[PDB]
Amino acid sequence: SMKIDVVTIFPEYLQPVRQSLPGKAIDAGLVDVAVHDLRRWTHDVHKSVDDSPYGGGPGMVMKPTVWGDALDEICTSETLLVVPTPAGYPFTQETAWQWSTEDHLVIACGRYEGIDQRVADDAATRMRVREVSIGDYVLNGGEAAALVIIEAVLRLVPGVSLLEGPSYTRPPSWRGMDVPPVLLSGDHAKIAAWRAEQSRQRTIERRPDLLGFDS
Amino acid sequence: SMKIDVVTIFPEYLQPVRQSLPGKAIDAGLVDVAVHDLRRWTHDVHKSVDDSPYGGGPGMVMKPTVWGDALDEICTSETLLVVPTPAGYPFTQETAWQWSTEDHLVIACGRYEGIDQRVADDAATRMRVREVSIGDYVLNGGEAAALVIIEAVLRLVPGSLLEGPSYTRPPSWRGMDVPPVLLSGDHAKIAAWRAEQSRQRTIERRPDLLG
Ligand SMILES: NC(=O)c1ccno1
Ligand SMILES: NC(=O)c1ccno1
Repeated sequence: SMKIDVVTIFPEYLQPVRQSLPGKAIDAGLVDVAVHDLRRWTHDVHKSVDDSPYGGGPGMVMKPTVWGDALDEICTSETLLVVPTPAGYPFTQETAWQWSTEDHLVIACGRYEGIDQRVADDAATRMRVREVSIGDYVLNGGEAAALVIIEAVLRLVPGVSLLEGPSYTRPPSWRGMDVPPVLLSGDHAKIAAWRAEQSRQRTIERRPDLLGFDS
Repeated sequence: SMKIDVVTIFPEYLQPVRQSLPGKAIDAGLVDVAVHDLRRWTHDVHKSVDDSPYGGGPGMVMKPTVWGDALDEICTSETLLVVPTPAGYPFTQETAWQWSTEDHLVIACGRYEGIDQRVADDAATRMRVREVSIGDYVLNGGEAAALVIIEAVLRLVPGSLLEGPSYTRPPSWRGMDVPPVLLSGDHAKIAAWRAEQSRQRTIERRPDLLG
């Protein structure tokens, strides 16, 4: 079993849904996903979680005090604390495999301007902390990135390179477009060869970096 | 006045939520987002959406006849058809900016093994088609990637180096002080300090961005 806690000011957005990969995982008892409203650890009447940045700049920064209290209650020294951010280390397939063996993930969802950096630094003194980016784009907060991380990790939990080329299924002809004959041929070796070629051809066109080329 | 149609076999999972950025934009009438259940266009009582891959192998491939019908109904000549897939061109900030000014986005969510390639190939003869990956990892399907694309695009709708650490009150917290420069009132010095913090963080976390 794995435990995933998600902490956010948008709990409804993160609520697990039965008809999904994580929903199935939960229903199969392979993971328990709990979502927590950050505002649960506020004290003021207006339940404030952010404040203007020191030193100036646009937007707001999430308060360290509120987060400090939330992670105190939720994390232990065994927790892997995940903090999605466009400024993070890259989250990759290797990361997903690694996190798929973790007992307890806690995902701190905050606006992209940041949680006050002292939260992560403080946490780092008692648990492992991973600030990570799921890609080279900006989201308003870590919520959608949390959903992506959960999806990528859970499909790897026991009991649940190059680009893959095109795939086909029935019928063999459709709207005047035919399935590549080799795929119909039953010749496993020629098919493996064809798919390896297609894969390399797609990779060089769409992701030349993966093959050690420019752009 | 952007229209986004999403097609998926998991419509609940993708149902917009009021308490979220997309929900706020929807509530503010800056975008219309429609979620369509792909099974509306299935032909059999079993409501079949995929089938075994030609040439063999594990997994399933989504049926072209079903997707062909769905896209025929939903897409127009002005549509930009988005297909999230780990085999796609990279989706980046530049992409999100481009797509932010589109009139009609249709996002086709499929399992990662793929939609029969003829669907995209056929659609591309009467509309613009973009197969894109949101990152170097595999998801079971394009659903979560659709959410990310929608978040990245919508926050840009009128309506480098990494960013360094940020701080707010209180000035001292659990033994840690906000960098005094930030309180100095020397705004040119602050900008230079932030640049150096950005450089150091980029070196440490994303060396690839420096070349
Ligand atoms: N690129 C990202 O992972 C991200 C997280 C929050 N906002 O953007
Ligand atoms: N990396 C991706 O965008 C993706 C889409 C579906 N599965 O993975």
